[PDB]
Amino acid sequence: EWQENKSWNAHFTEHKSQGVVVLWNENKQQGFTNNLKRANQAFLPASTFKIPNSLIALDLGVVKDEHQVFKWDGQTRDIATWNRDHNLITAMKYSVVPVYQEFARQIGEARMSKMLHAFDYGNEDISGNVDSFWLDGGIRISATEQISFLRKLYHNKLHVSERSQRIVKQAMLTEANGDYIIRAKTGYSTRIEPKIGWWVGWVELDDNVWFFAMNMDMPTSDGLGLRQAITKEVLKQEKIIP
Ligand SMILES: O=C(O)c1cccc(-c2ccccn2)c1
Repeated sequence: EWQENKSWNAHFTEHKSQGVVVLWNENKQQGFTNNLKRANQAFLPASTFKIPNSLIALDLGVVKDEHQVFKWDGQTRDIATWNRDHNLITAMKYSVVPVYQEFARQIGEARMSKMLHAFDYGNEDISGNVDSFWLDGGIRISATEQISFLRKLYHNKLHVSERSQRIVKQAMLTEANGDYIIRAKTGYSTRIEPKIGWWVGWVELDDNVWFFAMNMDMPTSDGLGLRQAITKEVLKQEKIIP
């Protein structure tokens, strides 16, 4: 069952913004959100798509393992951290689009389409260019649909090998301390309106797991830090993390 708490809207409006946070308590099988409608509205996944893309690349052998080096192609781009060699871990960490565009080209349209259907991922629609459809093509996914997909990944239930799923969860590692572990991926969609930022993932505790998926209006890049900051403030308010 689902509960809506409209008072949580203050986390976004206090920053002159609008968005949705969706939380899922795995032990209790209960969900919570500030806005049930927006929780089910589908947006471009943008760099959150690097989760399924990594899985497919690993399972087909396009990527050998998390140490394989993807050499910079020598084209200077405006994100300094993209102008260097990467492996799967650093490509995830710095959301290196051109590395994942090469993954998608080697995966190919037919295998990509099949695998997203097998994952039940969003609207499963890869219309557009095979190396950019998650940025400006036809694929869409909602916050609740992100949760459904992430829960399968957590439980090793996606239709790829256990190894592929373990490696991607390693690459999602974002934060860890004595109190919790966060595995997550950010996203920033700008090529189609409305411009939004994403943060999706989960929080591991000693005896429970809380899945989360959030998106928020993002008219400029100045607010990107709000994706993680707001989410962690909700988690702290609900006493999930200290
Ligand atoms: O948060 C994001 O989704 C995002 C979007 C665009 C660029 C970068 C970035 C900046 C510095 C180093 C690496 N990547 C991150």
